[PDB]
Amino acid sequence: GSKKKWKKQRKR
Amino acid sequence: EDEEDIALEFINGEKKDKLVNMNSFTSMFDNIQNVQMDTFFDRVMKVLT
Amino acid sequence: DEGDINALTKILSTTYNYKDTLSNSKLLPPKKLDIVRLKDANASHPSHSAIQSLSFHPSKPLLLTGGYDKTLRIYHIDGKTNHLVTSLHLVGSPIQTCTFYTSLSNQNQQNIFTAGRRRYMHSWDLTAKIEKFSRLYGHESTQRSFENFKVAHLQNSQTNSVHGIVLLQGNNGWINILHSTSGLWLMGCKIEGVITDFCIDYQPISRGKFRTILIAVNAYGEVWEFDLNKNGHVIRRWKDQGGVGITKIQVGGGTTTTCPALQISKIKQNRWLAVGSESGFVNLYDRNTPTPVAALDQLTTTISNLQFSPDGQILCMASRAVKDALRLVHLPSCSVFSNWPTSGTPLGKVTSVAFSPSGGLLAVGNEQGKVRLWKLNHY
Amino acid sequence: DSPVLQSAYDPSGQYLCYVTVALDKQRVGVQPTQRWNENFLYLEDSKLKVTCLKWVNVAIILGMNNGEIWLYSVLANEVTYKFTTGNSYEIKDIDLMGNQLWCIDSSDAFYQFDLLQFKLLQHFRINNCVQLNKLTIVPAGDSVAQLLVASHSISLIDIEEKKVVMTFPGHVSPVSTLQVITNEFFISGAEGDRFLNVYDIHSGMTKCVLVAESDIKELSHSGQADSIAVTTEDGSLEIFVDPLVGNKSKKSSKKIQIVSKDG
Amino acid sequence: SRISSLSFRTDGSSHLSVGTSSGDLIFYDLDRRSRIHVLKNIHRESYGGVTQATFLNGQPIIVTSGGDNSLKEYVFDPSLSQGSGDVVVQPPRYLRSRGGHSQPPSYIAFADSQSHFMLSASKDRSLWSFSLRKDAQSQEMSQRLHKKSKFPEIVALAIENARIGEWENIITAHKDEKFARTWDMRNKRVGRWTFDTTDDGFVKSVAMSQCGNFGFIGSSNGSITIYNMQSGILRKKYKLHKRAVTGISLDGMNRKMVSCGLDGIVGFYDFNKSTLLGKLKLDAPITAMVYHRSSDLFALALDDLSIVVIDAVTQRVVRQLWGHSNRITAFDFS
Amino acid sequence: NPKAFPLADAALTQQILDVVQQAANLRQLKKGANEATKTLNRGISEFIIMAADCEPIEILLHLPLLCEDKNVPYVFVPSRVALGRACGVSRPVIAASITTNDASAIKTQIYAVKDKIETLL
Amino acid sequence: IARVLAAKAAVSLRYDALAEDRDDSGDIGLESRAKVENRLSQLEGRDLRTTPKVVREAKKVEMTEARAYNADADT
Amino acid sequence: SSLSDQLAQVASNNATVALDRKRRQKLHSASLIYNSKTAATQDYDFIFENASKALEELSQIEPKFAIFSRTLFSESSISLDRNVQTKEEIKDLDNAINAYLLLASSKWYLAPTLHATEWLVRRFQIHVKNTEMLLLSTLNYYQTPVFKRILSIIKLPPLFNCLSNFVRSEKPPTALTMIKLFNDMDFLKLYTSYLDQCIKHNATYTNQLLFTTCCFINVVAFNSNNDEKLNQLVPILLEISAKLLASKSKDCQIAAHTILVVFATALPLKKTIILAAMETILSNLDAKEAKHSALLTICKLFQTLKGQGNVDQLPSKIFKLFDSKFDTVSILTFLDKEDKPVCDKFITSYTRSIARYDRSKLNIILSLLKKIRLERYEVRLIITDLIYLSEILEDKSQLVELFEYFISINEDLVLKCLKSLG
Amino acid sequence: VTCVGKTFQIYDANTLHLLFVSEKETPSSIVALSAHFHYVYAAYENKVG
RNA sequence: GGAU
Repeated sequence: GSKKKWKKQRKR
Repeated sequence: EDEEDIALEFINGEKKDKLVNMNSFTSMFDNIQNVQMDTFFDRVMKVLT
Repeated sequence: DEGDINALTKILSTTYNYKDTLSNSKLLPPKKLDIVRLKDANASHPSHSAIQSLSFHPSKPLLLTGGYDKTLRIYHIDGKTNHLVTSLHLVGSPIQTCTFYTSLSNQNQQNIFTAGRRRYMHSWDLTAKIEKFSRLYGHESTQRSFENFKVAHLQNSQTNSVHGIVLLQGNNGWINILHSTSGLWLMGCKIEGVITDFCIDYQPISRGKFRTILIAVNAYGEVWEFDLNKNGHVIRRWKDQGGVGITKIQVGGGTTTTCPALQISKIKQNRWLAVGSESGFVNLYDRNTPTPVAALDQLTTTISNLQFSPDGQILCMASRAVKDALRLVHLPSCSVFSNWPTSGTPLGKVTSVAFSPSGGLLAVGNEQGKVRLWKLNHY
Repeated sequence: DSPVLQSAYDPSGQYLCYVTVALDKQRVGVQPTQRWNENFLYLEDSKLKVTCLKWVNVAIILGMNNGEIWLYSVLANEVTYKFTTGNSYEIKDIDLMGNQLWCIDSSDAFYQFDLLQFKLLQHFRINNCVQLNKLTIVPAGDSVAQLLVASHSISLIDIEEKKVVMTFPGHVSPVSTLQVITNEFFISGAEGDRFLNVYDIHSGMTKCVLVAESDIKELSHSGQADSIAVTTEDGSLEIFVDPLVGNKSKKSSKKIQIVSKDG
Repeated sequence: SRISSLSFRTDGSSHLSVGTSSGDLIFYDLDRRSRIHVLKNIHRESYGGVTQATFLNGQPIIVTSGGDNSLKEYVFDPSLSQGSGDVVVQPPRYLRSRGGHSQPPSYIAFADSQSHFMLSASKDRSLWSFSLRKDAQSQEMSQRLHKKSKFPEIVALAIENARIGEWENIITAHKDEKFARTWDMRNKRVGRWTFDTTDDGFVKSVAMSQCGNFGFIGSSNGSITIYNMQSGILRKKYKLHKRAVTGISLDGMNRKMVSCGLDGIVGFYDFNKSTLLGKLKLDAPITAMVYHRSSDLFALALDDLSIVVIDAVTQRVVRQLWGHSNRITAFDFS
Repeated sequence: NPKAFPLADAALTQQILDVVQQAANLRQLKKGANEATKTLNRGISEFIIMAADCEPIEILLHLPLLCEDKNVPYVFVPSRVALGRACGVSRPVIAASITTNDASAIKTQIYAVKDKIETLL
Repeated sequence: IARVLAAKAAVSLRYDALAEDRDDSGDIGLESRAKVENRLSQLEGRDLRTTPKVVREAKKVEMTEARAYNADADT
Repeated sequence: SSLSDQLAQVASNNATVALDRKRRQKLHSASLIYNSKTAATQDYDFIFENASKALEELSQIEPKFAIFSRTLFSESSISLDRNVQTKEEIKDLDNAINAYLLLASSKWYLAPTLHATEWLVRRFQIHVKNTEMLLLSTLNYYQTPVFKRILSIIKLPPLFNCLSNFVRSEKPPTALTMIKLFNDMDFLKLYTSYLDQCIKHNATYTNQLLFTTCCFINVVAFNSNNDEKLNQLVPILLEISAKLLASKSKDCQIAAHTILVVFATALPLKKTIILAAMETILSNLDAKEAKHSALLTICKLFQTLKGQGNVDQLPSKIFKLFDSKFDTVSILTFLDKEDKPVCDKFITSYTRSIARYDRSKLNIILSLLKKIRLERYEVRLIITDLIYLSEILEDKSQLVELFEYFISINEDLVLKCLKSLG
Repeated sequence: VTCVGKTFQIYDANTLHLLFVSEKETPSSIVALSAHFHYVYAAYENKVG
C-alpha cells in the first residue's frame, strides 16, 4: 500500500 | 448562419465507436474449429459493433 | 514484359502514404494529442500564492489569475512574452474564484467578479472602478460566504431583455441568485442534502429566445434541475448512477462559463455532463433514470476540477490531492490520452485549469503559483 | 523580447503600424504618433504570419509567409487586394517606388509587381545569391535601374542585364538593415551586431563603421546623412550626428533612455 | 513527388532505386512490379533531398548523398528464407557514413596537442568532432542529458586536456541563454553540470584554468562566476565590470587572472588571494581576448580597429597594431 | 425485487453509505459476500449491508439466514454500484461487513446507524 | 481454476439451494461455466517461457570485382 | 568471413549427403509415423509399401493424388536419390514435392496423408530441404499431434525461430506465440507468397482461410498502438485482401471482408483507398453470403471515413456498380432490420448519389430517410442538394414530398438551408 | 569523387577513407564531375579540368 | 517519458 498512515489512494 | 457553426454541428453529430484493443480477438482462436465462416464474420462484426 | 478488380493493387502501388492527413480532419484523433508547451504566463510577474482560479477573456487576449495573495493579476497572453497588463490588490479579500464577464447584449460592457471566504463580493467594471456586493436583502441566514460563485445570462422573456446573474451556494442546499449589476436578490433555489456543486446550461427556444436551467447536485449524487426563467421551479429529477461523495458537476458541448457567447444566436445546448467525486470516478452522461456512457477510473483522488473544451471534444479533470493528477479524455470515445501528460511533464499540485475560447490553449495553475501553458496543434 | 514583432513608421512619420499576437492569431494595428484605435486586422489562420510591413503613399503592404502580398487600407480596415506569387515560399523582403514593387521569396526569386495594374510583371532568379534576406531599390531618377540585395554580404544587381554589378563584404551575421542614406553611400547592419557599415556604391570601399553601445534593432535616417537614429536592443536610442563627415570608426554622440518614476 | 536520382543494381536481382527531392529513397522490384522498401528522410528536403544515389557495379551496396553535407551507405543483406529468396528481401541496412555541419561552423578549436581532432560548432545547433587524418573520421557529439531538440548553437567554448577522462573538460555558451553547458570529449556526450551566471545575464565569455579544474563564465551584466568542473559547484564570483565581459583568462600559473568587457576596462586579479591587482582603461570597448600562457602576453580586439597587446606581469600596453579597415573577426597567438 | 426485504430508503441509505466509507478508510470494512459470509462465522460483524439490484439476488440472500441465526442486523440497499463505490473499490459490491471494534474512532456513528437497522427490522 | 471455479460454484449453489421459483434449466451454471472457460483460455494461453526473438545478424560484406563493359569499343 | 562461418555453409549444403553411419542414422531416424529406434530399422521398400497403399486411399478421396503415383510414389522412386541429381533435376523434383504439399493441405486430419508423407520425408528428406513449404502448409494443424512431430524432426528456419521453444516439448504451441511469428514483417510477405500460390491453384480450403484470417486480424490488434508499423502493414495486407477478392471462391472474398474491416477501424485511411475498396469488393461479388458480408462491409467502411467528403456522393462508376449488385429493394431490407449496423454516412453518400444520377429514384429516397435516422448534418446536406434539384430539375410530386417530409421534421432547419441557399 | 566548393575529394567506397584531394582550388565552383579510371574530369565556368 |  501507499502507507504515507495510509494515503488516500483508490484501488484500481 | 456561419461556417464555424456548421463545423461545430459536424462535431456534435459524430458518435462514438468502440476501439479495437490488443485483447479483443484472442478468443477467436478458442472457438476456431468447426465453425461456419459466415458466422465468423458475424462474430467479428459483433465484437467490432 | 511490356469495375476493374485490380483497383486496390494500383492505388497501393501509387502511394506509400496511406494515412489520411489530419489537417483536413476536424475533430482531434482519439488517442494521440498533438500538444506543445509554451512559456508560463506569470514569468513576467510571479504570484506569491497558489493559483486558486483562472479565466480567459471571452474575446480580448487576456488571462486573469487570482489567489490568496489577494491580487487580480491579469496577463496579456501571446504565447511568446506574456506580459502583465495590470494587477489589482484587494486587502482583506482572499481570492478563491474570479471570472471574466461580458454582457450578452452590450458587448462593450466588461466586468470582473471575484469572491472569497467573506460575506462580500467585488465587481470591477471596464484608477480602478470597483464595487462591493455585500447585501443579500433578508437572505443573510442562508448564505455564509460568497467564495463559490458563477455568472450566467438570464433572459427576461416577458420583456425579452437579457441580463447577467450571480449564483451562490447556500449553507444547507440553498442557491442564491443575485442581479449581476444591481446586486438585487432575484430568486432562490434549495435542494436536500449539502450542496456541493452546480452548473449552468442554455437551451435555445427560438430566434432570440433562450432559457437558462440550473443544474444542482448533492454529495449523494441526486441532481436537481431548476428553471430560472420560471422563478426557479424544478423541471426534472434524476440520480447519478454509482454516485457517492460527489464533488463537482460540469456541462460541455455548448455555451458555458468557459465558452461564453457573444450574441443570442450563439447560445447552444451542452450535450455532455460529467460528475466528479472524492474517490475519483468521472461519470459522463450524454445530454442529447439516465445511464452514464462511461465511468472513467484513472485519477485516484478527489476530483477538484472538471472542464470541457469549447467544442466539447476534450474533458479535463484534475485533482489537488497529489501531484500530476491531471488527465485529458477524448470525446466521445471516452479514452484517456496516453502520450500526454508524461512523468517529466511539470504540473505539480493542479489547482486551476482554463481553456481559451479559441486557439486551443491549455493553462494550468499549481500550488507554487505557476501557470504553465500548452498549445493543442490540432486547433 | 518585445510584444511587437514588427513595426514601421509612415514616410511622413505621423502614423505607426505594428503587428502583435493575440492568442495564436497575429493582429495588425495602426496608431497616430502625433497626439486610441481599437481596430486591428486579425489574421484568421494561425499559420499565417507577417514577415514585412511598409507604408505606401493610406495603405500598407504586408508580405505573408503564405507566399503572397496583402495591400491593406487602414481606413476601411479590410485587405483591398492580394498579389499572389505563383510560388508558396515566404516573402523575405519587398520595397516600393511608385508603381514598381519588387519582392523576394525564400526560394531566392525576384518578382516585379505593379500597384496600378495588379499584375506580376516578371520573375527571375540570379546566381551567386544563395540567400537574400534584404532587398532595397536604389533611388535613381524616376525608374529602377539597380537593386541592392544582401543576405550575409551585399551585392548590386542590374534589372536589364540580369547580372550582378558589385559585391560588398558584409557582416558575419545576416544583414538586418540595408537603408540607402544618400547617393553612393548606404548603411548596412546585422542582427546581433553592434556596428553599422557605410558602403560606397560606386567605389565599394567602407567609408565608416558606426559604433553603437549594444545590438541594433531599427534604424532611421534624417535628411541626407544629417543624422542617424538607431534603436538598441537594450532599450536605448543612440543618435549619430553628421556620421559622413578615428575617422573609420565613429561612436554615438547622444543617447536617449526612458525610465519610470519608480525606477 | 520529384525524382532527383535513378540507379539500377547490377548484382543479379531485380531492383530499381528512385530518389526524390523530398529526401526519400524508394526501391521497386520491377520484375515483380512491387515496391521493396522506402527510406524516409535520409537527406534533408530543405537542402535538396537526395541529390544523387547510385548502386555499386555488381554488389548490393548503394551510395547516397545530398546537399546536407552527408554521405551514407546502405547494404542489402542476403535473404533470410532458404526458399523464395526473391520474395524475401532484407530491407536495406545502414553500413557506414561521413557527415558534417549543414551550415558554416561558428567556432573552431583544437582538440589535442597531437593535432589529430577538431571540435566544431555551427549554426545548426550541433557540436561535431572532425579527424584531420586520412581516416576522415567524424561524429556528432551526443546531446542526451544525464539524470541527476538541439540546444541553441554555440557562441564560445573553452577546452583543457589536463583532466581528460576524469570528468567534464569542455564548456560552451549559447545565445539568449543564461547558463553554460559542460561537454566531455572522452565520452563524446553532454556533461552533467550546468553553470549559471547568477546575475540574470546571458553568458558571453567562457574560460578554463590550465589544470582543467576551474571554469570561468562571463555574464552580460558584468559578473564573473567561477565553477569547478568535477562537481559543477560555484566557488567564487568577481564583480568589477558593469557591462558585458568579453574575455576571461587565467595564466598557466593559476595566480593572475585577467578579464575584459564592453565597458573598456581590463581587470587584473590575483586568483590565489582574490584581490584586485590593478585596473586598466582602454580608449575603445574590448571585443575579444586571447592569452599566451608561455609568454604571459594577451592581445585585445578594440572597436577602434586595433589589436592592443598587454603584459600582465607589469600591467602596461606593450604593442598596438593598426591597419584593419573593419572589425577584427578573430585572432590568435602563434 | 420483492425478496429484498427490508430495503433502506433514500435517506436511510445516505448514512449507511456514509459509515461504510469511513469504515472503508479506517480498515473497518470487508468487501465481498464470502468475506461477509466468513465474518458472520467469526461473529465479528456489527451488521451486513447488501445490494437489492444484484442479479441473481439469490447469491446474497443466504447472508440474512446467517444474520438472523446470529442475531446480526442487516439491511438492503437499492444500487450495488454505489455500495462498491462507497466501499472504495473499482468494482460493484453486493455485500459488505464492518469489524466489531469497541475502540474504533467512528464507533458512535456505527452505533447510530445500526439503531436504525433493527428498527428497520 | 480451483479458486475461480469454487467462487462460481458458490454462485450457482446459492441460486440452486435458495431460489424460490428456480427453473430446472441450469442456465446460471451455463453462463458461469462459460466465464470459467474463458479464464482457462487466457490463463492457459499465457506462456511462462520467454519467446525468442528473430535473430538478425548484421554480417560483414566484402567487396568483389565485377566485369564491366568498356566504352572504347563504342569509340 | 570467418572460416567457421564459411565452413557452416558447407555443412548446410551437405546436410543430407550421409557421409558416414552416424549421419545416416540421424536422417533415417527422422520419422512421422514411428519412433527413432524402429525408424532406423525400417526399409525404403517397407516405407514405400505403406505409402503406396496410403496414396491409393488418398486417390479415392480425391483423384488428383493419383498423379503423384506416376512421379513421386513410383517404384523407381525407391532408387532415386536427390544427392545424385543435377541442378535442373533438383528444381524439377522440388516443385513436384511442393504441389503434393498443396494438395495434401486439407487432408492431414486423414491418417493416410501422414503415411504418404512419410515416403517423402524418408526418401526425399523434405523435412531438411523443403522445410519452409512443409511447415507453412501445416501452420493451422498446430494443436494437432502431427505438428508437434514435425517440429521434433525439423530444423526451424530463421523465420520460425519463435517455435524453437516448443520443439520436443510436451505443450503444443500456444495461439499467442503465433501472432509474434506473423507480427514479424519478413514472415507476412513470406506467408503472402504461399497464400498467393494457393489462390492461383484454387487449393485454398476453409480451415486455411479461417486460421489465415484470425492471425492477420490479430496482428492488427496487438499493434493498434504503433501507427507507424500499421502504415507498413498496408502494402502487404491490402494487397492480400485484393487477391482474395479476385478469387471466385465466396470464402476467399468474405475472408477479405474480414481482413479489410479490422484495418479500417484500427487505422483510418484516405477516402480514395476506400472507394477503391468498394470497387474491388463489388467487382467479383457473386455469392449471396459474400453479398451479405460485403453490404455490412461497405457501411462499416463509410463509418470510418472522417474527412471533408465524408458523406459526399459516390462517383458515377461506383454508384452504378452498387445499385447493380445491390438493387434498392435489398438496401431497404437492409434498413428495415432492427439490428442494422450504423450506416448513416453511407446512406447519406448514397442518398446524394441518387439525386445527382437518377431522377426516377427520388421517391425511394423518401423511404430511406424514414427507415434510418440520419444525422443533422447528413440531413442538411441532403436538403442542400435537394434545393438545387428544385431549381434545376422540374418540380415533382415526389420532389415536393421530400421537401414536405423535411417540413414535418425539424422545420426551422429547412429555412436555414433555404436562407443560406436562395 | 565528391565536390567540395572549389575542390574535390576521392573516397574509397569500401572504407570511405579519403585517398586524394585537389592540388589547387579551381578559379570557379565545379559544376559537374565525371570519373574515369585514374582520371576525373572537373567542369567549372567555361573550362574543364 | 525515465533508468537499464
